[PDB]
Amino acid sequence: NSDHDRLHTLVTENCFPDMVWDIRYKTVRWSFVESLEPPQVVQVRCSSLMNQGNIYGQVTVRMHTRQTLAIYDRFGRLMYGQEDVPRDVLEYVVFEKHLVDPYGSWRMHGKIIPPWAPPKQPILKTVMIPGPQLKPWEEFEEPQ
Amino acid sequence: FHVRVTLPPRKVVDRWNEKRAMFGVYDNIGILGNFEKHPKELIKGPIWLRGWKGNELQRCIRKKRMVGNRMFIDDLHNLNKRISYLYKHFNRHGKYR
Amino acid sequence: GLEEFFDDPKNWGEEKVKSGASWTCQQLRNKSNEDLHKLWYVLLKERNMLLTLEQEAKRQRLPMPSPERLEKVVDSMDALDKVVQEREDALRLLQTGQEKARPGAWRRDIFGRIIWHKFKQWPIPWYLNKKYNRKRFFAMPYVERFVRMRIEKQARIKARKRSLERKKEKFLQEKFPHL
Amino acid sequence: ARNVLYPLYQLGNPQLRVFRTNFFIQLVRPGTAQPEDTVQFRIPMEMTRVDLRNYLERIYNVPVAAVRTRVQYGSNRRRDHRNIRIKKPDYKVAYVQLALGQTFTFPDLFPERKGASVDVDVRDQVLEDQRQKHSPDPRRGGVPGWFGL
Amino acid sequence: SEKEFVEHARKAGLVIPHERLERPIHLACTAGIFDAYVPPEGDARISSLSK
Amino acid sequence: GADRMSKWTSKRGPRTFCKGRGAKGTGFHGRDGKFVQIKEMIPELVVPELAGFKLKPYVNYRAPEGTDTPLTAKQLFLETAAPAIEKDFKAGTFDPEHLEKYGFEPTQEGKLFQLYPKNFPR
Amino acid sequence: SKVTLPPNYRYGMSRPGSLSDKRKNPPGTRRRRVPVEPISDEDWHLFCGDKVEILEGKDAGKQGKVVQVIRQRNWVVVEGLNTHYRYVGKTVDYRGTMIPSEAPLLHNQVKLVDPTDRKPTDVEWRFTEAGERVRVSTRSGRIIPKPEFPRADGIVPETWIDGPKDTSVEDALEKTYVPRLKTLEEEVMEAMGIQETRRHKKVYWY
Amino acid sequence: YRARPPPRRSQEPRWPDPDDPLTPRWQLSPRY
RNA sequence: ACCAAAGCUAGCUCAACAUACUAAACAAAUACAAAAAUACACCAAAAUAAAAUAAAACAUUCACCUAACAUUAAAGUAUAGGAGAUAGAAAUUUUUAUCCUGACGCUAUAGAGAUAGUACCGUAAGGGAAAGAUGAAAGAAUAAAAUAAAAGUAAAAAAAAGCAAA
Ligand SMILES: [Mg+2]
Ligand SMILES: [Mg+2]
Ligand SMILES: [Mg+2]
Ligand SMILES: [Mg+2]
Ligand SMILES: [Mg+2]
Ligand SMILES: [Mg+2]
Ligand SMILES: [Mg+2]
Ligand SMILES: [Mg+2]
Ligand SMILES: [Mg+2]
Ligand SMILES: [Mg+2]
Ligand SMILES: [Mg+2]
Ligand SMILES: [Mg+2]
Ligand SMILES: [Mg+2]
Ligand SMILES: [Mg+2]
Ligand SMILES: [Mg+2]
Repeated sequence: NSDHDRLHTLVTENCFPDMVWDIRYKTVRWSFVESLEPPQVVQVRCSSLMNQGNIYGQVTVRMHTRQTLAIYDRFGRLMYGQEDVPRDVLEYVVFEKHLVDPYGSWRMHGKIIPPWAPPKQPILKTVMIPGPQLKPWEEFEEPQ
Repeated sequence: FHVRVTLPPRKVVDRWNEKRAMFGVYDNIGILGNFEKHPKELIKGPIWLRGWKGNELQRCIRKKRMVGNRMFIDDLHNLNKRISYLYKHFNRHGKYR
Repeated sequence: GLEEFFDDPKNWGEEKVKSGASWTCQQLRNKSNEDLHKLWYVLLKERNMLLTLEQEAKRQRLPMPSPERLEKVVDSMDALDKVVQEREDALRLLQTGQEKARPGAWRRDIFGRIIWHKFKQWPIPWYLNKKYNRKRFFAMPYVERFVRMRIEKQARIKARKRSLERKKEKFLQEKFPHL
Repeated sequence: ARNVLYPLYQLGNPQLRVFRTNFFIQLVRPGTAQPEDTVQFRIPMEMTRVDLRNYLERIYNVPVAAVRTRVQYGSNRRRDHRNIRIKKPDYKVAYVQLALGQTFTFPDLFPERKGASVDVDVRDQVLEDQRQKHSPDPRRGGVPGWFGL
Repeated sequence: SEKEFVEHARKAGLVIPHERLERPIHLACTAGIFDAYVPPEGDARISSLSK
Repeated sequence: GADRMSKWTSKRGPRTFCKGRGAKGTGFHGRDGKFVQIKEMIPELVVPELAGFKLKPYVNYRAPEGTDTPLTAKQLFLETAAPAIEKDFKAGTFDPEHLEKYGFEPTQEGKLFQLYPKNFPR
Repeated sequence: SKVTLPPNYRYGMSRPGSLSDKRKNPPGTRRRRVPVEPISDEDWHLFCGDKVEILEGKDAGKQGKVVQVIRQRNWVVVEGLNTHYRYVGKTVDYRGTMIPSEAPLLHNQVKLVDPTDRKPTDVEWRFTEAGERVRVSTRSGRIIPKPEFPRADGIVPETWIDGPKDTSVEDALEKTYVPRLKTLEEEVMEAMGIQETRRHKKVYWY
Repeated sequence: YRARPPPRRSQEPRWPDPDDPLTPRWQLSPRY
């Protein structure tokens, strides 16, 4: 819906730049269909700031999910992925809450991707990666 | 000729404010008041203008006679010049003679 | 004895160099004359050093270490001054009873302004003095006109300052009618 | 002392004494090469040669051999947004020369700490690493990398 | 005959006014994640098994 | 069209124009045309020994300030002349004619530093 | 240092002598005057550090500590309450650190809260019998303390250590004064044992 | 609202300060 | 689509009152070539206002025109005047306090010249400008928001023939 006000109650200051930034001139259609394995709590951590006496509870919830994501380009032409495929995801989702704070919101802090994580589905468009830009007197050198 | 693009703040004048509600109250002070004070007395204004009237020349001439010695230099000088001008104009210029 | 223009070498490259509060007047009223006389030099040396560091900071395009010291020191010296002056001005009020340490007179100059004319020390008395004799303290008659103008001009300014303030009150009263 | 009245001197008067001196002084690094004999100060406009020599010797115990002075004119040329001229204030410069063969040298007041410079290079490397972390993936082609799928 | 342009915009990071801040920046959150749980490498094959 | 606004200074005129920057004259022109300095007109700095004494350019922060009472001619009269005057009136030895024992000075022209015409700079 | 501001000036929460300010309003800026409800300094019931309730905005019915007041524009700052988000670190490839920042409040949108029941209240200045001036609640009929707050220096007097050039409390509070009728010059010259004979010849003043 | 008190002509004898220079010289006369 | 366009403030105007009327600020320096602590002197002063203009010219004359006495009348009367233009009284009369102060005044080509007697122009006396617009916050500039309307241009060169239209 691109509603940022509610998005500032839910997600944290570190997350918001990330999930909003790139996507603001595009259209997103995201749907939740199934949760295959019920959400698991992996771990909990606290950071004790001796300066502020401030504690931030950080809860990592591992979750396995079925989601439909379609990103459209600002001209309305499809960019990322289909709207009909209920694709299976595995995400390790970090949450955070300020404690000493009387208003005590539970928020979505970060998203951790594992080193072995399955390569994300391929892009639609073709992409080109240029070789190093050379000045006149600089000769090219090829690694093997 | 560009005209202002935004509606001004609509100004609300209540006509029942004190000054507007009490307007013209003592104007009949002479008649109903067993004549003692003439309505002139009600007039708040410049000293030379209270309960009196006249064309710009007469006005100026009168201002000078009454307050002319309490005036600032620049203003007295200006007044004299205005008087001289008005004199010359009224007396020697016009269509009708 | 040239190093008193610089901080202890232990301080040189450091960002924050901390320091005490400047002297209040009150703490100084308690000290004797001799000790104030000394404290003046202790404060002097330090003010000099601080100014040196200041300019040298500008030279190196770097921010000055804990700039605030320079303020504090100044105040102290300044404060010290205020104290010593008191004890003189009190004292002479006792002895002579003149409120001003410099002889002076209320005079009216060429331009008709009423001026306070400070006196000057001369080896010869005033009627024998060429240069002083050719000043005029008095106004000629024409000046009287200008004087009037001055007044009127002044009066105007005050007059329309007043009217301004008055106006500002009305505006606010219709903007914030919490009365 | 400055800004103050001095008592008129006539013949056979008491020695004039200043108990709390008004002046102040900057020791400044020279803009041009100078012999090691020579120290250079910026002084107040009203301080004479003799004044400064006495000042140095009495307050600071420095053996002054010789003192010269000049007055530096500050530029009046720079303009305000109003096109009014700004004046960088004029000042007096004092070259002094030390007596006993004493050599001076202007001390370096800002030696850099190598641990703070190494921490600066490491924080610059960490910042460059964060800006390389945030930098878009060439092969994604501009698809936002937040979504798992 | 003498008038010039204005408005050349610039961003200057300078530590001195950044320190002189009278109301230090209040954070709702911390940017990093302290300890990152590193999951089993066979976590795909243990997911099809419930218990 | 010259320069009206900029202040008049020795840097501006001809050779013949020499106007000091406001330092005070230390002497006079003598016989040979050479200049003579009078040792009396040159300010003599009076500097105390600082070494053996304890005071510093700054003060401890937890050290208290105080209620601010500007010294008045009156308070100074009470701390000095009032004890002595009361002591010698209670003893009946008070002499309204000569107050000089209490520190009052009838006239300023005798002493080195005079208060009213103000003989000393600082 | 005292920086003199032009007669017509706007207050942007940025310290008037700072680069944020010189960049916001350069040498020649004269903007439209913002009408400000006049408040005598003796009618001003809001200081820094006291817990207050917000009557307006998206965050309302909440309570927070007052960090900074701006008196010229009649403003309070409740830390991390009235809020809008802003990026701080910036370079061409990197937009860093989105930070919640505080938008100031008029004093009409914030009421002072009395400690006991944590309700908002109408504060009124009262003089008690001890010669003391305290804030008294209209609704609850109690007195409200004043918010003792740290200071701009970040230096707490209780924890402090004297450096080389600091004078100790002892030597500073010590009274050396002997209130006698000589001047500084006579005192010092007598103490240093400087002996002067000659006196000044007559000088004429005019 | 309620109106101001009506303007009335005081019937008491009225004597101007003979010593006030701002007073008109017609109100200082025998005739007055 | 450019160039542009829109704000409502800064302040002002005219009166009232009012105490009384050369503001503010003075540490030093200021009447040497003002802002330069210090040497036998001099110092100071007044003389009718004139003319442009009206008289259809101009010659006597020509209100007001840097001198306190106001107001209602007497009265534009008595008088004075190349008896022309015009000028013009008096005797004698009248005048009740103090509070209710403000605005059918201006809103940036207006209202003060005024953001300033500054810039700039004159050797000097002197003359004398123009200029402002975001928002609660810019300690909200990958920035967010409502005109896109003057002439001038661009988007888009022209095609026999003629006051350009009907
Ligand atoms: Mg030379
Ligand atoms: Mg010129
Ligand atoms: Mg010259
Ligand atoms: Mg030359
Ligand atoms: Mg010589
Ligand atoms: Mg004619
Ligand atoms: Mg004609
Ligand atoms: Mg003719
Ligand atoms: Mg005439
Ligand atoms: Mg005749
Ligand atoms: Mg005729
Ligand atoms: Mg204008
Ligand atoms: Mg104009
Ligand atoms: Mg057009
Ligand atoms: Mg045709």
